[PDB]
Amino acid sequence: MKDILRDIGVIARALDSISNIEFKELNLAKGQFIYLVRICENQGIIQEKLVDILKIDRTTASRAIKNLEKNGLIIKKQNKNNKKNKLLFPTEKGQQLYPLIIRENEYSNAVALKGFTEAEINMLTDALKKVKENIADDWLYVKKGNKRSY
Amino acid sequence: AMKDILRDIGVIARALDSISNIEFKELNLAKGQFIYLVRICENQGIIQEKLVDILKIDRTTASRAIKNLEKNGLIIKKQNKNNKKNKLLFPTEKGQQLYPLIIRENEYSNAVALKGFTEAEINMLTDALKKVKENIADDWLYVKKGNKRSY
Repeated sequence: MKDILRDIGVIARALDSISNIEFKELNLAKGQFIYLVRICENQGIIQEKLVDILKIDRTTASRAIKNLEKNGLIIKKQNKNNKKNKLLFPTEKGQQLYPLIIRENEYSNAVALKGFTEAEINMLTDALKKVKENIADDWLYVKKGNKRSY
Repeated sequence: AMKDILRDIGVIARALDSISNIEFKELNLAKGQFIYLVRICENQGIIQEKLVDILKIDRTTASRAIKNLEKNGLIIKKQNKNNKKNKLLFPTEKGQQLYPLIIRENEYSNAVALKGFTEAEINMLTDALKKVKENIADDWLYVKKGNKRSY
């Protein structure tokens, strides 16, 4: 069976490398830009929900979040319903930088799709949505500590 | 504004790495290290600079992973008669014996990723992703050298 997993991994790493270089002077490198984007779009989100959105590990997310906090791009607010799980908000500075991250992503997205007809783009997006769903279930299964048969 | 494929690619990639890290946790192949051992097994004697270009990762990250694989006896650095400053990367015997497990686990997740797809639907996707990889590869190179994109 044909493999997509290696190409997906390379594309994703290449995109993050490029973003990290382009945000290097703005305290948004080392992959931090991904967190700020989701936090701007989901103001007040708790960290465990963010982690589930991103499908990343807790320790990696924690490192990135505290660094964004240190650099004044996000702030943690009191959660009256659960003291342990603080609410994540962007700061004013974080919101002012958000459109730059989106623009940079849009530019890379246009580069990635160079030479595609509109017809090719639409099946690629729906197929990726399908791929995402197939693996999300196994991600959740395995994250809960259950073991796969492989 | 055309439709975005980048967010989904990123989430798919992170989800796959997370599953792999969990399934290799007891074998010193987590923290993304499995990615390196695979390419070193498949390209014996490769230098780190070339491995970085295959993976499209940064030097610091790759350096850390390779050092940890060397610490855990999965790869070994050999002297390079052509440039002593860049050592040759080989798998150890142990690294080689674990290689097929990484492939099997990756193959399984690939099969899951492609579930529910018609055969025809799989062929279109493979070619499209190759096209995307090539497009992005050029920009990565351009930017890694210090050149500035116009965005």
